[PDB]
Amino acid sequence: EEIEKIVPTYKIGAMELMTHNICTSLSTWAKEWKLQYSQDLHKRARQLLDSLTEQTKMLSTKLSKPVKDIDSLGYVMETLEQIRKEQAEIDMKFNPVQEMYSLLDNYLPGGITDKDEMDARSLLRRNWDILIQQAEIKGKEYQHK
Amino acid sequence: QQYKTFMGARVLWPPECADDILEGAIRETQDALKKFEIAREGQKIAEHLKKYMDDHFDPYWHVFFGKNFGCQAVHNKNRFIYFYIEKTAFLMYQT
Amino acid sequence: KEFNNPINFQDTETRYGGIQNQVVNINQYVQRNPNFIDLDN
Amino acid sequence: LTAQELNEDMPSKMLEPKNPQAPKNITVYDYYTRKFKTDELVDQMIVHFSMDGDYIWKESNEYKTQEEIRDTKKALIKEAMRKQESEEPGANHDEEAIKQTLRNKFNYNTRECQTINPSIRERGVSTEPPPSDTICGNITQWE
Amino acid sequence: RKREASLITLNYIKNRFYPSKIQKIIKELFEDRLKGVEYDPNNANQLSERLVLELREKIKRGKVPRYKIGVQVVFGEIKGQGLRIASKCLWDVQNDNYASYTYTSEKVYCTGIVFGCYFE
Amino acid sequence: HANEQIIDMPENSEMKSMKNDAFSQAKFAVENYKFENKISSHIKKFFDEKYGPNWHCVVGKHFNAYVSYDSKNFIFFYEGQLAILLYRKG
Amino acid sequence: MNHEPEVKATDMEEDMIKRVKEIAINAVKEYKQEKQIAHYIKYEFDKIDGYGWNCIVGRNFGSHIIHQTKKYIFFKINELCLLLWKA
Amino acid sequence: TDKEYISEEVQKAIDDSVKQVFGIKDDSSQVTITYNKDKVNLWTQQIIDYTIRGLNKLGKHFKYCVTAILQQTNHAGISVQITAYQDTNTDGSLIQCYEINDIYAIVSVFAMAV
Amino acid sequence: MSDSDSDEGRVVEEPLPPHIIRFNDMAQHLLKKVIRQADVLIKENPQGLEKDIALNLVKFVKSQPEFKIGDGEWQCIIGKNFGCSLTFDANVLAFFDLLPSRKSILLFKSG
Amino acid sequence: MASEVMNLSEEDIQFCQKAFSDYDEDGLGAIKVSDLKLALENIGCSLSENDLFKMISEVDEKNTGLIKFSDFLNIYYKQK
Repeated sequence: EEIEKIVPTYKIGAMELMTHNICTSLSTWAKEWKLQYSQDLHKRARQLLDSLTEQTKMLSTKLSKPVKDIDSLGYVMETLEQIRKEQAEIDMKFNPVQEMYSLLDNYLPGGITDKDEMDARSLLRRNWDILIQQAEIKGKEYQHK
Repeated sequence: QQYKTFMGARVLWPPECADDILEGAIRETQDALKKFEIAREGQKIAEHLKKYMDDHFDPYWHVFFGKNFGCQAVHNKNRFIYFYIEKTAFLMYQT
Repeated sequence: KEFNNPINFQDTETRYGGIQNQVVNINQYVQRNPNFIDLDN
Repeated sequence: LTAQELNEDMPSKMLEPKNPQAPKNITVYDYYTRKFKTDELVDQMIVHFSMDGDYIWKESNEYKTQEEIRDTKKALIKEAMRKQESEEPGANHDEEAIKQTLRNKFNYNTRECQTINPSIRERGVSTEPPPSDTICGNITQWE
Repeated sequence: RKREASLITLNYIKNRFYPSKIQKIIKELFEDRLKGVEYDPNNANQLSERLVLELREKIKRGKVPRYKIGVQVVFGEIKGQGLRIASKCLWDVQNDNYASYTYTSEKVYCTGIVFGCYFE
Repeated sequence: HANEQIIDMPENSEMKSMKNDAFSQAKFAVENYKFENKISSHIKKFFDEKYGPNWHCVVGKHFNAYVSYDSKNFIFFYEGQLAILLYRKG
Repeated sequence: MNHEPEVKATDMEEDMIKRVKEIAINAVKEYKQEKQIAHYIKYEFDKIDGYGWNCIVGRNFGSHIIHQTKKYIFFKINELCLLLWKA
Repeated sequence: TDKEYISEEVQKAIDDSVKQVFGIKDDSSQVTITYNKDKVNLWTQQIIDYTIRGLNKLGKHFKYCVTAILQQTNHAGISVQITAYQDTNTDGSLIQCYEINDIYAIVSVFAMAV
Repeated sequence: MSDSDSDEGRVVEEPLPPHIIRFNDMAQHLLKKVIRQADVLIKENPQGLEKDIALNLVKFVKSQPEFKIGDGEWQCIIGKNFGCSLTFDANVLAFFDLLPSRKSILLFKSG
Repeated sequence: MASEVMNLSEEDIQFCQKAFSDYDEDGLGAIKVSDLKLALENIGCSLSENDLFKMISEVDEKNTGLIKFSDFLNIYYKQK
């Protein structure tokens, strides 16, 4: 905004000063400095999404085990216990991850990441809902089991 | 709307705040003004009063004092105190 | 004229209050296996 | 609800049943309403001490519900103890052990849930109106 | 402040803070008199009345001579039994105030209610 | 002319409208109501429906106040001559 | 206007989850008090789901409580969090 | 007499409140009331309304203060002591103990000169 | 046997953190033990998620021997502001708020 | 009641000069007009707004009493 409102010229009693040449260089320099923060923020934001997708990916693999044997019966219960804690915790951590993605996109001119990142976020939300439904079905099946 | 004077300070005659707490708050505000004037560095005196309320009363107290202002707020039962000292009105509601 | 309070007002009278005794058990079972209490913070 | 007449024609005043100390109005936000709700009318009743206790009299309606809860828990415990005793040969498992044994990782799942809370912050803001100056103007026909 | 002077004429009031000043005084007095929390015997019931008599004198000492003080002290044994006590008193609104302090020990609960009415 | 204001609201987190709504609501409410007490009630009511309860806003031409507010829920701006302060606590 | 609540995480049947949401909408409008809303949900659920039930409504809170499998549902309404579990 | 506190008048006012809430009095009465957490809160407020209204109907120019305590079906030791600071000629304080089947309650009335 | 004063104290030895009890339907010995653990746990992780603090507290009460009243599994919910009504085992519910922390702590067993 | 305080004399004296100048009346009191009399006689400031500014900033003001003297005591410190 300062660069936006900086006077385009100054004057004294007998001299004029052009202020536009410095301003053009400063605007490019300011954008590059802001770009570095957005790129650094993008790395931090992207890691949370990868960890969240892998966490959700990990829970799906635990649910996938057949658990035919008695030893396997406990493992499904352990994942269900993990799902409860993770389910409550993920909603709390979901808000910050969503805010970071929105803030980073607004401050970064370049595409994030674009369609691949949007698709990944949508897929993660759908996967979490599917996992909760799968866990309830698994529990009824397991009571008969 | 009926203002009343107590302990040298003009405040609502029916006191929203508790009688014990209200008297203490009025005395503390008068002592603070005696030391720091409202006209110069007025922001500092308001901050000092807010910290003082947390030490002797339930936390998250909200303090707003101005010569002329209008406000409506939601406060806990017996946690709202409004009084006028000279030409300045001080309103504090505990949340 | 208007109200005044010069007349002495120094007398205090105290009356005792009590409940007649009965067997403590009174055909009742102390507590319950599960107790329900509502607490507001 | 009576009015007492003050002597020598003083401004009239009356006493009221309502307790003055109790808050003038109580307001509770309603999610369904979606806006703050204020109720001028209040209970206006003061209790020095309030005590709630788990004391029940014989053949009470509440007592019958308590008996059903004990019987249902006992029936599950009895079935669990009998089934384990029936399944095993000469099972010596204690009733307390069977109750502990009845609980299972699949049988009981514990999940910890918390609500995100914004960190409380303290900020001081001071507003002071634009400076005003005194101006004196004299106008004459010649000027 | 002619109206303020006029307000003194209809009722002097002498509205000294009574909401917590009496409550702070009664709370301090109750802890010392209560002594051991465990004692709750039949002989102690007679002793409970003695505590109430001492409490009324202290209220007069704490800037309450002009006001008339009514104080009720209830001593009971709590074994999980539930009892709620509510007191309602008709007084000139904002001309009178009352202080109530409740102290509960592991096996003994003591509640003191003090009522002050302006008189002249 | 609102030369200096304090802005503490989330950006690009889908809560961007809260800052926009506060500026728009203050201009519309202040002109029609034309009362300091009324402006605080109207601004608080509109914000309460959209973003939930526990919102306190005080409007005064000249005033000094210190308060504790939830992070990213406090915005201070000047609507014309009048100054309006709105924040969420609890 | 109050929109249908969104559940962050739950362990309930398709028929059962609809009943909890239906009960939740009626309870919020009926009682202004937060404690009253929690009290209404537990009593209504007692007839449908039996003697053991628990209901907690907190604007901001975090806790883990053991619950019977398929009897735990947590749903958050706009600006409010309600948690109910069985045994 | 006409404007003088009477112990007998105060007792009848408390009796009317107890009868009004649940008393059909001795014979030709079929009332069985059991103390409940929800019911006890309603009873204290309702009993206070009747005692104040009952006292007020025949009431003189006297400041009236009423305190109501409900015992949880006895089974504990509770003693209530009442101390009143008032001119003896001007006012008198009466405490009444009531036995009402399952729930036992105590009503205290304070008289202040006006 | 102790610094400054010999043989310490029966009262001097045990110090309790400041707290407010909304309701205390539990044995005094059990409540005192829970309050000391809760104060230490909050001190260990100040300005931390309530759920994380609750999980550690639930483990500590369950782990200690002779602190089990039986019936329902021990479960504690901690929230700065919350309203609830839960059926609980008789004399198994403790409710308290730490004055410095200013966060209400609820511990009870439901069957 | 002083307590070991040197302080400047040049200014401390000036105040007394202008003070007794208008206060020569020996009324024992000071008004809001007298304070300006001095600056009005010599022409220190352009308008009363100046003196009123600093003075007003001090704390408050009224009609007339004696504390008005502060105007001079502080006036010397606004010369800069």
